[PDB]
Amino acid sequence: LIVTQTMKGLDIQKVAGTWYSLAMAASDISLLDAQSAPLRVYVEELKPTPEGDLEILLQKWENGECAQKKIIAEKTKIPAVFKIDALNENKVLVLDTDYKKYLLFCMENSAEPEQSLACQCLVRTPEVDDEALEKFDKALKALPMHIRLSFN
Amino acid sequence: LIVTQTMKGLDIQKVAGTWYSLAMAASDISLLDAQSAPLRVYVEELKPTPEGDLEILLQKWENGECAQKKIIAEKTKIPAVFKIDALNENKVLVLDTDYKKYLLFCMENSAEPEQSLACQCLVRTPEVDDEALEKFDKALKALPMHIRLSFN
Repeated sequence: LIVTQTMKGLDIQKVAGTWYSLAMAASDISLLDAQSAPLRVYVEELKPTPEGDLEILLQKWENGECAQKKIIAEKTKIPAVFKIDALNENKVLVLDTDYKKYLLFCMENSAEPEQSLACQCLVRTPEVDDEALEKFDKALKALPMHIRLSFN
Repeated sequence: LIVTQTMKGLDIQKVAGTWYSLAMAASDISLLDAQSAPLRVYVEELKPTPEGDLEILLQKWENGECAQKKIIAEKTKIPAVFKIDALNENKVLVLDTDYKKYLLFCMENSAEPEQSLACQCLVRTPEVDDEALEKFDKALKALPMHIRLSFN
C-alpha cells in the first residue's frame, strides 16, 4: 500500500476500547477461506499503550472453540503503520477512523509473495447504519480483493 | 426469487458444453465457507438432454481431492427453473446467458429456513474481459449476498 492510502493525523489513544469486526476482505481467497485461516480473526478490543504501541485483543476459531489471542503492534516511523514483530512479520495499517463509530484497517503479509492483504471494517456498536460499510467499500475500490465477507 | 428475475426465452440446448466457474456469492457465509461446503462446487460442463432436463457435471473438494459429481436438474413448469429432485431439494435458476460467453445461475435451498441461495458466474473460456463479472455484479445488486468469491 502507499503512504497516501493510510490515515493522516491518527491519534492512536482515541481508538481504545471495544470494537466488533463487521466485514472483511482479502486479496487472496486462501487468506480468509475456512475458520482456521491465520488472518480470519475477529477484533474484540484495541488497547493503545502509553508508549504509542497497539495491543490487539482478537478472537480466532481453533479446534471448535473461540480462542483469544493478544498481539502487540509496535509503532513505526510511519504514522498509522504498526508492525507485529513476530517470527512472521505483519504490518497493521489504519486506513481511516472517526473514532466514535468505525475503523478501517488492513493486515499485510510482506514476507509472502505479492501482496497478501486482509482488511476489516470495525464498528463500535452493532447499530443499524451502513456508513461504515459504505466507507469500507469505497476504501477497497482501489485494491484487488478476491474474497469479501459480511457479518450478521 | 421471483419469476421476473429469471431468464425469459432460454433455449436450454444452447448452453451445452464446457464452462468454468469464475465467481460465486451466497446469502449465507456458511454456504461457501470452506472447501467442503455443499454449495461450493465448480461447474465443468452442462449437458441438456433431448427431453429438456439439465445434467450438471461439477467438481467438488472431498478429502484433499477434486471429486466429480453428476447431478440432474429436471425441467419444471417454469422456464429457466430446474429442480434437483434429491432427498434434499434444490432449485437451479438461470438468471441470464448469452450462450457464447457467460451464464449466471443460482442454486436455492428451499428446505432451509429463509433463503439460502448461492449464485455463480460461469464463462466459456478464461479470456480476459470482465463483461461477465459486471453482469454478475449487476444481477446480484437485488439480493442479500454475505460472501463473494472470485477465481484466478
